[PDB]
Amino acid sequence: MTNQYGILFKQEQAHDDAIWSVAWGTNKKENSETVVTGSLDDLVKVWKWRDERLDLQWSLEGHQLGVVSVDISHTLPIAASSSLDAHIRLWDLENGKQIKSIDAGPVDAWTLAFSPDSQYLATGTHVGKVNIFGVESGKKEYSLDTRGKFILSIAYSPDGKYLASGAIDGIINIFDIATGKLLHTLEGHAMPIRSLTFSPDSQLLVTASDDGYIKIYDVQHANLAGTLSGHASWVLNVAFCPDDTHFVSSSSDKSVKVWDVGTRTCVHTFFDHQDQVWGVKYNGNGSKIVSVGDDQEIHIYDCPI
Amino acid sequence: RSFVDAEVDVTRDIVSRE
Amino acid sequence: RSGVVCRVKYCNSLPDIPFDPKFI
Amino acid sequence: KKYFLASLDRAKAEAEHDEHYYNAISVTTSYNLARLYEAMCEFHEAEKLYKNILREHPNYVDCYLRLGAMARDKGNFY
Repeated sequence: MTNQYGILFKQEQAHDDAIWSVAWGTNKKENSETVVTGSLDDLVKVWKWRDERLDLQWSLEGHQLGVVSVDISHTLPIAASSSLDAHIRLWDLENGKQIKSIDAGPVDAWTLAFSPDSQYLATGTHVGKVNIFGVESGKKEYSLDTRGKFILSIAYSPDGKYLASGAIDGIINIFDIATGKLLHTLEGHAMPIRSLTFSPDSQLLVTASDDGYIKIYDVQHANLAGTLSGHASWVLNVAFCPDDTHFVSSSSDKSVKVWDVGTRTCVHTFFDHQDQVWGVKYNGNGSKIVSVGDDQEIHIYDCPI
Repeated sequence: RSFVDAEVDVTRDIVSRE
Repeated sequence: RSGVVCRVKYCNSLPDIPFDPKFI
Repeated sequence: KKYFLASLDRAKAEAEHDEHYYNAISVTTSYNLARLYEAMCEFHEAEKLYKNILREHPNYVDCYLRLGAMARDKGNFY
């Protein structure tokens, strides 16, 4: 059964307004793949991927302004979301109830990240510090200062050593989680970095910026492993494959590009979307890709393994 | 630039027929 | 005397220098 | 892209008949292909081709200006 890249499902009018984030999580006990999407229409929606179909499970409300980020836990059945009003909410995906809320003021809590143990939420802030909130505590345990401008994206390394941040000026900052010290401050790009990610082995750091370029870094030495181009507009999201030899990115040019880190060449491009593709993610085993954008559509793409 | 001055004629030839 | 804060600018921005492929 | 590559191939193929003329023809065709790569967002290949042209023909001003334009597009104004 030869396997090729190709769309498999397409949910139209998934949200009333633009979909600004997505997240894919796999739960062993339930053995059901879950997708969490946040949109500018102030709604979180929980769908279940079963029988090659998407079926809505929960539709959670509460966010005041647009939902900027939605994340899931790797082990727990928890999810988190943040709105444009800096409010953070935790949702129990088993029952679709709000576990707790964190009012991060008017400025803090831009974008969310789950720690590898799912015991913390890392979020960039307007001032230039990455605040950390206890998932169980619900309070700002501490913060790591960058002395930089707005932090647009946040990432957690799968091994938990470092958390990366990308600023509005293109500067990247890697912090050691154990000691909370700014390991590296890299020039990066000259345009805002809206999305950076780590490799499954925590060896590579892939960052995306408005200049249309995707930069690869070796976190061990923080050296520039390569630069990728091919997007005709802003790159809005990146996400690494589980197989660790591929990753996927999305852009304002309405396309989703899958790149090979080895050959450093885009191996596929999807043009299905009709507007800015704001989110792209891989499934647990790397055989599916979910993408969401301003056209209020959810697209699932098959992938060879 | 010593090598540059020797290439003036060649570049002029290139551009003359563009 | 309250309204959306937006200063309207009438702009005349010249195009970038053309660099089309050359004909031989 | 197909036609620019064919033009480069043809100029190379029939270069022995007249090397001097065909070298200049290939220079212009090479610049065209680099400009195309810029169009196709292959800025690494375009930059490498522009530098390759500039290395042999340091008087090609357009190549310098395209590198500067690409740098400016990157956002590196210096």
